[PDB]
Amino acid sequence: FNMKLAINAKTITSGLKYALATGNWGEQKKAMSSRAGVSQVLNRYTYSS
Amino acid sequence: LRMKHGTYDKLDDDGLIAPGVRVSGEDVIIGKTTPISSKRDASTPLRSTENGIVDQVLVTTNQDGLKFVKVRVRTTKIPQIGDKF
Amino acid sequence: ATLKYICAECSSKLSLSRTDAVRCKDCGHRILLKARTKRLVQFEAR
Amino acid sequence: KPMVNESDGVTHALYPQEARLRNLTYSSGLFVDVKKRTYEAIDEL
Amino acid sequence: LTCPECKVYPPKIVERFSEGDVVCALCGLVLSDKLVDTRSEWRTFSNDDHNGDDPSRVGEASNPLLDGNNLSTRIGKGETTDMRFTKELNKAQGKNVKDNEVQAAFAKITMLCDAAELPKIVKDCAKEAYKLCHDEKTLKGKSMESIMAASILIGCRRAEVARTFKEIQSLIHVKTKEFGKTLNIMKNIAQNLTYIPRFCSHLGLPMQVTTSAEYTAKKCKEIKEIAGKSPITIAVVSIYLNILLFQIPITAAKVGQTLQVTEGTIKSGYKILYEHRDKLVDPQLIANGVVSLDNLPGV
Amino acid sequence: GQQYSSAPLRTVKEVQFGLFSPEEVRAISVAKIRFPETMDETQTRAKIGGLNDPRLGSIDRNLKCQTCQEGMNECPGHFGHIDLAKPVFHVGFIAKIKKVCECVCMHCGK
Amino acid sequence: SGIVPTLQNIVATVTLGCRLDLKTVALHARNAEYNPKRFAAVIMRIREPKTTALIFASGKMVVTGAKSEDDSKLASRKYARIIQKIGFAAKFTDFKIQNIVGSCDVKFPIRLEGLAFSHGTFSSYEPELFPGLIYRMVKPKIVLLIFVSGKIVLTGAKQREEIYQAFEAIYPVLSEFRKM
Amino acid sequence: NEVFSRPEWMILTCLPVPPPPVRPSISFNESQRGEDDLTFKLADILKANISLETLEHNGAPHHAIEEAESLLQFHVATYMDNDIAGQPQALQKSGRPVKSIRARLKGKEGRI
Amino acid sequence: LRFGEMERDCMIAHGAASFLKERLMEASDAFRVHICGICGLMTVIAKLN
RNA sequence: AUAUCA
Ligand SMILES: [Mg+2]
Ligand SMILES: [Zn+2]
Ligand SMILES: [Zn+2]
Ligand SMILES: [Zn+2]
Ligand SMILES: [Zn+2]
Ligand SMILES: [Zn+2]
Repeated sequence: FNMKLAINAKTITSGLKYALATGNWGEQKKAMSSRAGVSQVLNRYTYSS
Repeated sequence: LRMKHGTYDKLDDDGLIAPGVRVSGEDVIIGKTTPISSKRDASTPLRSTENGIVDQVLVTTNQDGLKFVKVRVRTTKIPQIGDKF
Repeated sequence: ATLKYICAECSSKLSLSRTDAVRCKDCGHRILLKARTKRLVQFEAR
Repeated sequence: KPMVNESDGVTHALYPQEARLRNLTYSSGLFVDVKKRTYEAIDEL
Repeated sequence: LTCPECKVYPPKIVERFSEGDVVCALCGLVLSDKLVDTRSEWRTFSNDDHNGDDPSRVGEASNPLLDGNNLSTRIGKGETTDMRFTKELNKAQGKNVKDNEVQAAFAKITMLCDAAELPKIVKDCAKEAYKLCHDEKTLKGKSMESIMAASILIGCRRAEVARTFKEIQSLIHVKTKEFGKTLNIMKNIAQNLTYIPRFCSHLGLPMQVTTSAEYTAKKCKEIKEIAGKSPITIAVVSIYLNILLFQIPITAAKVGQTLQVTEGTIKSGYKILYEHRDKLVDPQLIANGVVSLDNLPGV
Repeated sequence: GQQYSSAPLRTVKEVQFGLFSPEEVRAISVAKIRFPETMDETQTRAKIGGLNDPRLGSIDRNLKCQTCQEGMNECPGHFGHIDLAKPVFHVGFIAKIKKVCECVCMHCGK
Repeated sequence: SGIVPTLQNIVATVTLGCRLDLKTVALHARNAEYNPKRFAAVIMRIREPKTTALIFASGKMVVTGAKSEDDSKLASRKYARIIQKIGFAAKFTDFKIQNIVGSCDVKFPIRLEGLAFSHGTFSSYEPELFPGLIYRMVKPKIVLLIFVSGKIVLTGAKQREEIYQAFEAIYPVLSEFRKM
Repeated sequence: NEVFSRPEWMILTCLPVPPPPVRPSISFNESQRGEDDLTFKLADILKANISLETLEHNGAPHHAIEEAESLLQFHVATYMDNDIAGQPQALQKSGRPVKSIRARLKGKEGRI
Repeated sequence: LRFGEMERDCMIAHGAASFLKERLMEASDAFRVHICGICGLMTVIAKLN
């Protein structure tokens, strides 16, 4: 029972990276209904913005 | 193949414009080719509706080590007619 | 003479070519800049 | 603390500015203690 | 295309994309009027639309190099769906389905690269090396978990991702002599500098030490001081020389442990290099603490 | 431009909607369509005598459009057929079919 | 030049023509080994010429260890006589040399990586796996193991001239890639 | 109507295959190529067809055939309309549902 | 730009029959096919040359 | 797909 073969790191790593990036808060590249726009690019027009 | 009508002269042999050169519409900021066979043109031209002077140009590799380059272009926008306030 | 690329932090000039290694000499940091054209730019003072 | 795994194996700290420029992710490592026990009985204990 | 009026051998023609025309640059004759945006047209195949609202999104991109041309959708749950018909139409796809299932050996390569911390360009070379050699009569009956373990070092040896064969022996599995013969029958169809970053990191040495070890090891080879010792040993030895020269030292036991070499062997290379320690170091190396060239162990 | 055809230019006066008789679908068709393969004559750069242009329409800035020639900016593109193993319902009628069965005898057709 | 390769080992096959009882053979021979569980042959040896024979129940025999073709045939006839003396209706037939190994020293170090790059289609060099370069010659079809030290191993020959031919052919190449 | 629309013509026996103009392809860079959702959906119809043809030809196991028929039924049906009430949608790898023909004509932003 | 549905309406209101035809044809889409006189289909193999 | 514009 080789440990490195057992636990797939990419599962949680890219699983969070997907949500945060795209914004479809759910698993994963097969998302719907998933809630899009949960994560979005921070407005940097003005400081108040 | 399929070159941009814009000019490529402002490119140094590394395929980038050196920072400081003034650019203009349709001009080629970044020269790129996608060899397939001799090779098609995959270059980046400045937006045709804009112009200015190149501010800074940086060369890097990413998480897996793909060479990629970022080019900053600076203009000064002086209040004109249809300008909102 | 000639400084192909500059360093982001330590600001030490680099002058490297294609497949030389995208890194700085002393500090690690793979950032690196480009250094202004020697083809002097002129602006209208308006 | 946040780190980065470069192409040439080496792992090192990663500051927010380097993340934004090299388009990386400002993430840190998650580590968990794992234990693997084994038990046996014959044909309850 | 070539202008019908002029005809000069290098046919100088421009693509005035903005006016949607293809012109002859010499006479000015328009050679074509229908002209399409390839960027936006490609946006219809590879988009950001995963929800399904985009009317522009109407196709999907495929990879003819890796999976040939296998167009195939998947029966899945939609908005108004009974969980019954999904099962039946999926249980009906089971009777229509061997080699169209050996593509799950790509899932073996993908799960091995991600367990070996390997880039996206390496997987796609390991998957192309495996697709073009898994049905070969030249490989015949080699250990099927050692021919995909050999096609990962084939994909790494082109993508410039330093991975020793003993690094892939740790992943799976590998039988050494078995995946060493298989790494040659496919090939018909590292260096000192490679390890230095990782070993040094585990060692916890500074950039200064790494650079010098890296310089020494290269010089050692250039000098040909170590006739045929394995590069891993050379590197571990060089790391020993440089580190001992600097303040933060590392012992043979500790270097060997990281390099996965034995102290005796590191000793072997080290003593061979030591005689030319002076030539080996970087010129602006600063020996510190109390370790100058004269003082280095010499062991 | 788009080249001259001796055909008389006329305007559309009536549009006669209907369903396709399988006899007609077969009759129009310029290709059989036998294989789920796009192009790639096994790792190649030409269309397969099977799906898109088995004898069919033309694309990729190349004339070859079965004698018709012309190419892209003239060719309307002509249809192929696919011979189905067993009859299937056209999803849109499924209900008109149902209603017709509901009206007629499921043995004598009266 | 001036160097001529030295023969180091000759492997040959001989058909005795009759079935053998291996326990009997092993029991009666003066210098025999036989453990059915490890290998299916009697491992017999003679002192002159110093060789080793692998004797099978089918009556086929492999003779190895000789340094000359003469010694190979000589030792083979001797093994056959032993089988006869033990009592079987053996015959010395089909003597054939299957492999000849040779070696020499060019007296200068070689740049294996340069050679491997230059003669890439015939070469195989993985110093971490095995320190020598494996060179697969087309004509004659001989395999050479080339080492940094300048020591050379030639094998796969059916005739002595092939060993000599290959070295003559490789020498200019080894010279081109010398270190001093 | 005896000329233009006999009821026998509602059940599909032969399938008109639309030409590339209706389902364009794009050849990017030799390892990237884009096919239209219809070309995908067609290939499934074909594959499902080729399968059921082999089943009838061979020893017809009755219930393994009608099982393969109602698969064909689905692919053909889902190709003209993917938004069917009660039925599962045909999906395209990325999780997005296949753009059926109906759906190209339908909405504002439709062909009409 | 889009000469959309609501714009079609204004043109229809104005009685600008030819201005509309132009917007929809000459100024955009316009194409030429060969049709059959028997079955009013785009079947015709026009080898116009 | 989010944000936004009258
Ligand atoms: Mg207003
Ligand atoms: Zn620096
Ligand atoms: Zn011209
Ligand atoms: Zn045509
Ligand atoms: Zn009746
Ligand atoms: Zn007609």
